[PDB]
Amino acid sequence: SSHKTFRIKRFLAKKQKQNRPIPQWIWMKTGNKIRYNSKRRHWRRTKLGL
Amino acid sequence: APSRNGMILKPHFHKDWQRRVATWFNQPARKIRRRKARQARARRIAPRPAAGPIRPIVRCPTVRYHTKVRAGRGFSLEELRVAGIHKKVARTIGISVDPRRRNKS
Amino acid sequence: KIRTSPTFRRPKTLRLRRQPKYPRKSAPRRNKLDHYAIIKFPLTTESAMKKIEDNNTLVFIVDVKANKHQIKQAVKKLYDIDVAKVNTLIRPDGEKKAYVRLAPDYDALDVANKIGII
Amino acid sequence: GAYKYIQELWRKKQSDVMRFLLRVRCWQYRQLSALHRAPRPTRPDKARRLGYKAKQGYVIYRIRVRRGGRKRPVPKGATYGKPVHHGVNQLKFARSLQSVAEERAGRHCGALRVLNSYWVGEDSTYKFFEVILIDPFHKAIRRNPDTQWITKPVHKHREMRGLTSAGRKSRGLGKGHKFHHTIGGSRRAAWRRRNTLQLHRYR
Amino acid sequence: TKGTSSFGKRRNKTHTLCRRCGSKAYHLQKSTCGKCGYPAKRKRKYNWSAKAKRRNTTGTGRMRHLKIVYRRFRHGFREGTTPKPK
Amino acid sequence: TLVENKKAQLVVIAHDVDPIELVVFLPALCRKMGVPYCILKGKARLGRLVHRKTCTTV
Amino acid sequence: AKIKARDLRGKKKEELLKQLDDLKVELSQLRVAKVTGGAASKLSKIRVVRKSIARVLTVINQTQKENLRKFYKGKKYKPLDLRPKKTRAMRRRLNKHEESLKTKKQQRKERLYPLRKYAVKA
RNA sequence: CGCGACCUCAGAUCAGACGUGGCGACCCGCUGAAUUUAAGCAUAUUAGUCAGCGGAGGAAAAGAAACUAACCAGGAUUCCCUCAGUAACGGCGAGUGAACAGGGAAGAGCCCAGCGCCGAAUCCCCGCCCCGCGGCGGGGCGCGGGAAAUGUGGCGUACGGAA
Ligand SMILES: [Mg+2]
Ligand SMILES: [Mg+2]
Ligand SMILES: [Mg+2]
Ligand SMILES: [Mg+2]
Ligand SMILES: [Mg+2]
Ligand SMILES: [Mg+2]
Ligand SMILES: [Mg+2]
Ligand SMILES: [Mg+2]
Ligand SMILES: [Mg+2]
Ligand SMILES: [Mg+2]
Ligand SMILES: [Mg+2]
Ligand SMILES: [Mg+2]
Ligand SMILES: [Mg+2]
Ligand SMILES: [Mg+2]
Ligand SMILES: [Mg+2]
Ligand SMILES: [Mg+2]
Ligand SMILES: [Mg+2]
Ligand SMILES: [Mg+2]
Ligand SMILES: [Mg+2]
Ligand SMILES: [Mg+2]
Ligand SMILES: [Mg+2]
Ligand SMILES: [Mg+2]
Ligand SMILES: [Mg+2]
Ligand SMILES: [Mg+2]
Ligand SMILES: [Mg+2]
Ligand SMILES: [Zn+2]
Repeated sequence: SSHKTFRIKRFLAKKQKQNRPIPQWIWMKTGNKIRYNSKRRHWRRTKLGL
Repeated sequence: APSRNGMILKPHFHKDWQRRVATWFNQPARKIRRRKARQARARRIAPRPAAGPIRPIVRCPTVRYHTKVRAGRGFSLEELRVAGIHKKVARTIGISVDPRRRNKS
Repeated sequence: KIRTSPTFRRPKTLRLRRQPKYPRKSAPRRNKLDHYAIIKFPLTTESAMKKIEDNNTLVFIVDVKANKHQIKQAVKKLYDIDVAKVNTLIRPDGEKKAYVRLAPDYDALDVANKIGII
Repeated sequence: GAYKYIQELWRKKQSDVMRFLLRVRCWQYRQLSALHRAPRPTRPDKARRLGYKAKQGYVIYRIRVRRGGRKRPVPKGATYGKPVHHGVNQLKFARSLQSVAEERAGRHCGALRVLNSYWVGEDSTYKFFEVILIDPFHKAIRRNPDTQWITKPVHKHREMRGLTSAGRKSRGLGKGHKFHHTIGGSRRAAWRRRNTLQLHRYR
Repeated sequence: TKGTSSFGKRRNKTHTLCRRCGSKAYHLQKSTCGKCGYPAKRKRKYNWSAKAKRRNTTGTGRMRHLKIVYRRFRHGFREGTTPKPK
Repeated sequence: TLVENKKAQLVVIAHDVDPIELVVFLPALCRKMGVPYCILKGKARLGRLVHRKTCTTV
Repeated sequence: AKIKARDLRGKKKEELLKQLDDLKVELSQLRVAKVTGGAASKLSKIRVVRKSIARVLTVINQTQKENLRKFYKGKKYKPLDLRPKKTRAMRRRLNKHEESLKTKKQQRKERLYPLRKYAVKA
C-alpha cells in the first residue's frame, strides 16, 4: 500500500537491496564454490511473508 | 507366559530405567585422580603421617562382629584426661578426638 | 487552624534538587552527527543536473537522522552559501535525498563547479 | 533478665492478659495492609533468639497470609482422569503457611536476604508473621566476620529453595530411622540414588 | 464457498513484527507476541519443543559481549595494565 | 536484675511502652522484692535524663 | 606523509582537531570524486583517509581518558566509566580486606593452639 | 493558643548502594498426569515420573545426634561394595521395597540467643591531613552527625561454664 510505516519501508528497502545477482569477479577466487545467487526472490512467485 | 519348569522372576525394570544408567567408564580416570590428590596432600603435609591422625581401638557393635577390633572416630575425653593430654592440644599435635564416645568399661 | 473542606489532601513538602557527588558518566559524549557526517555526497544524475540548472537547487544525499534545519546549517557551514528552503524525501533504497534551493543571488552552476560536480 | 519473663509471658498465651493483647494486635494488623515494614520487632526476645540484632541492616516485615487449606485449581471441579485423583476440596499444601509468608516477603524484598520468621497473631481468616531480613550490602554487615556468611552468593533466596527453618520443616530431613526416605541430600537425591542402574565395567 | 471463494476475502493481517524477537508473531488485537511474549518480562520458552529451544538460544546469535568475556577469562580479567613498551 | 538482687532504692517505670509486655511483669516483681516503684508519664521524658531518644525504666 | 600514531601523542588537542578536520574535508572530496566517477588512485586513497580519521580520533580519546583518570585517581567517588569493569559477580564479591578480617575469639583460638609440625617414628 | 520531645506514617530527579533478565548438562523447593501393566477394570502400576512454576553454584543440597543399638557397644555429613531383590508393602494379584551392623574414598569442626559480669567498653557516615589506590584501605585530628539501654561489643554454649 502507499500508506507505509517507517519500519516497514526500511525493511522493504533492505530486502530490495539484497535482491541482487552476484558480481562475476568473485567467480574467479581461489576457494570459491558459488556459481549463482540461490537466494533470489521474484515478487510474483515468492511473497516475502509480512 | 511361563513355560515348563522354571523359576518365576520379578525384574524391577518397569520404570524409565534407561534414563538413569550410571556407567563406569571413568573409573580408571577417577582412580588416577584420587591417587594424584593423595600424593599432593601427602607432599603438602611434609613430615606428618600421610594417613592423618592416630585413631583408637574400637569394638564392633553387634553380636555378629563384637569379637573384632577396628579403628574408631577419635579418642574419648576420659581417655584424654587420664592420659594427661589437653582437649584442644591433642588435635594440634595430631590426635583424633570426639566428645561423643562413652567409656562403659 | 480550622478545616473548611471535608477532604484531607497530602501536604506539599520541600523537594530538594539533585546535586551529584560525582558525575554518572566520565565525559560528555561526542557529537557524531556533525556537518561532515551529516552530508554524504551530491547526486550526479540527469535529473540532478536539470534541477541545478533550472530551479537553482542542489541535490544531496544525507543520512536518515538529519532534519531540514541541520541540513541547512550543514550546507551553510561547508559551502559558505545561503539556503532558501529544503525539500527532503527518503528513497526506496534507504538513503535520504535532499533538494536544497539557494538564495537568488548565488548561482547553482558556480556552486557545483566549486564543489566538483558537473 | 527481662527476656526470660517475656518468654514465659509469651508461653502463657491462654491467659486473659495475652488474650487481650492478641485480640488488639490482630485487629490492628488486620486493619493494616498485607505487606508492610514494622519499625521494631513485636517480640524482641523471639527475634533475638531467632537471630536478630539491633544493628543497621536488619529489617522486620509484618505480613498477612490468608488462612485455610488449598483447593485444586481445576475448572469446575473436572479432573479428567482416574477416580483416585478426583478430589479438589480437602487437599493440603506441602509447605507451611509460615514458609509461604517468608517466600512472598523475600520475593517482594529482592535485594534483602531472609533469616527467619516468627508468629505474632492469627484470626479465623488470616495469620500474621514477622520476617527478619538482612541487607547484605550494608557495611555494618559486610565487615562483621560472624554474619558476613549471609553475603555469599550461595545464600541468595534461601526462602525460595527452602533453606530457612520453615522451609526445612516440610522437607522431612533429619537424623534417625524415621527419616529414611531422605538419606542423602534430599528426598529427590535419595530417590535418584535408589532408582539408578549401576553398571560396572566388569559388573 | 468453503474454500477457493472464501480464500479471496483475506486482506488484513493478524500479526506484525515484534520489537523483541523480530518474528511476525506480534498479535495486534491481543498486543502480545506469539513466539516470545514480548510484553511479559520473561522470555517465552517451553520444554516440549527442543527444536524451538535450540532455534534461538545463546549459541545462535552474535555473542557480542560473551565471546569477549571468554577471551578475557582466558587471561583472568586483567585491567589497567599494558604490555611492556619497546 | 538490680530489683531481683535488691540493689535498687526505687524504680521508675514508663507507662506507654508500645509492647506493654516488656514491663507488665515489673510491678509485681518490685513489690515482691520490696523495692518501691513508680509510674512516670512519658518514656520520652524518661529517656531525656539519659542522652537517648527513649528509655523504658530507670 | 604517512600519518602514524607515534608522532601524535606529543601533539596538542587543537592541532589534532584541525588535522582531523582537514582529513575529513579530504575524505568528502574523495567521496564526491567516487560518486561522479574518478580515478582508482583516489578510490584506493579513500580507505587510507578513513583509517587516518580513525587513528586521530582514537589518539584524542585515549589522551582525554588518561587525563581524566589522573584527575579522578585520588578521589573516592569516580564515574562508572573510570571504575574497574570486571564481571558483575566479581564486583559484588567481598573485597580483600573484609573477607580476611576475623573475629577476636577465633583469632585468640588460633594464637593459643597453632597447628604444630610433627613426625612419627616408623 | 503556641512551643518542645517521643511514637506511627508520608513526599522527594535528596547522598550513597542493591534487585530485575538470560543459559539451564548437573542441583534445591513446589505442582503433578495419562498412555502402559494387571491379558477386562475402579485400588494398585506407570510414578513424586513427563509437562508446568520458582531459585542458585562451580558444584548444589546435607552435616556435627531430641542418632543407631541392646553388644565386651558404636559415634557429623556425602559417595562406592555388601546388606538385598532381604524385613516389610500389595484386589497379599500384577507388582513394589529400605535401613542397621561390616569393608572402604574423604576426614574438621564450630558459633549464637538465653543465665551472668564489664562506666555502650559497640557500630555506620561526613570534613581535613599523610600514605596506599583499579578488590576503597590504614593512621592522626573534629565542644562533627547518627544507630543503640525496646540491648551493641568482650568472656561464654551442654565436650559443662563463670568467679
Ligand atoms: Mg499471488
Ligand atoms: Mg513356547
Ligand atoms: Mg491424588
Ligand atoms: Mg505433592
Ligand atoms: Mg546449611
Ligand atoms: Mg512439627
Ligand atoms: Mg481479529
Ligand atoms: Mg523463564
Ligand atoms: Mg561472642
Ligand atoms: Mg539520588
Ligand atoms: Mg533469575
Ligand atoms: Mg489393561
Ligand atoms: Mg491386553
Ligand atoms: Mg481397555
Ligand atoms: Mg489407580
Ligand atoms: Mg507413586
Ligand atoms: Mg519436568
Ligand atoms: Mg555463574
Ligand atoms: Mg553449601
Ligand atoms: Mg551439639
Ligand atoms: Mg543372596
Ligand atoms: Mg514407588
Ligand atoms: Mg553403614
Ligand atoms: Mg583414607
Ligand atoms: Mg548480647
Ligand atoms: Zn516477540
